Amino acid sequence: HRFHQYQVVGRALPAPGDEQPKIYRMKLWATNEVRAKSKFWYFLRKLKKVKKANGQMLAINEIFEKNPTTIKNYGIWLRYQSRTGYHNMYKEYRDTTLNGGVEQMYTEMASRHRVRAPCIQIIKTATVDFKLCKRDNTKQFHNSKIKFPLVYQKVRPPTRKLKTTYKATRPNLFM
RNA sequence: GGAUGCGAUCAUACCAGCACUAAGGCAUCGGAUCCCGUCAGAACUCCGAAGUUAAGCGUGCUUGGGCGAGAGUAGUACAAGGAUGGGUGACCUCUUGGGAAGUCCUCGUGUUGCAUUCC
Ligand SMILES: [Mg+2]
Ligand SMILES: [Mg+2]
Ligand SMILES: [Mg+2]
Repeated sequence: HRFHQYQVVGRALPAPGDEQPKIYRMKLWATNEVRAKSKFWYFLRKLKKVKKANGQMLAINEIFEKNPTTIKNYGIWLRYQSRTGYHNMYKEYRDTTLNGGVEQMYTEMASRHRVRAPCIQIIKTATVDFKLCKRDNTKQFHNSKIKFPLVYQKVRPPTRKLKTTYKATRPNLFM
């Protein structure tokens, strides 16, 4: 998986003023742990008033998909920066893991809106029952009798050893 | 709980308006020979001790002004380093660091040395 979910826990440095400071937790999506802790300290500085130099890092744990063999419907609420302004949007995805949905979200924002990873803030992630899905192209795959042909086959050899520059006849492909 | 003399800090001590104070000390106060002094014994100077706490000085009060400390403003504004970062540009993102100031709100309104002295 490209993206991992982590639970990061930290607090302000214990000082004689408090000596038992409040504990803060976040669920962040990053490619490894070092990038997860940096993004945590980014949000703690901007949302609370605790930055890394005044704070303590307590724990960091990776969250995993409970059932990576079923298909879930995944809603994502995000904040992104465009060329002119800030906007929030809701996106829906179908995947066996929420990791795949987050990778799907980042890829889609890059294509449809030319938005890079730094300019995106995941507000909220959740699993949505198929009865409550909102976006089209997610409901149409809720058909229990779903049937269709494969309209693009990608004719190719299997293991690159069987590749030849020339062939004696044109390929026959059908669907 | 007070004062006086000489101070330290130099508004938490200043300013404005009100109220009150035992003893003592300060002070107001009486006078113009002498020293001194002016248009003027008002001031300054000299000599006193009839009266008074009215003023001054001291203490307290005010949803007071100011001053001082907090909280908040706000991880905002700004700004050190990095990017073959975005954008036509103006500018703006992210990354490794630093980080303010009015309004608004809360609280406070001194501390203290040496000598002598009053309860
Ligand atoms: Mg006279
Ligand atoms: Mg009086
Ligand atoms: Mg005041």
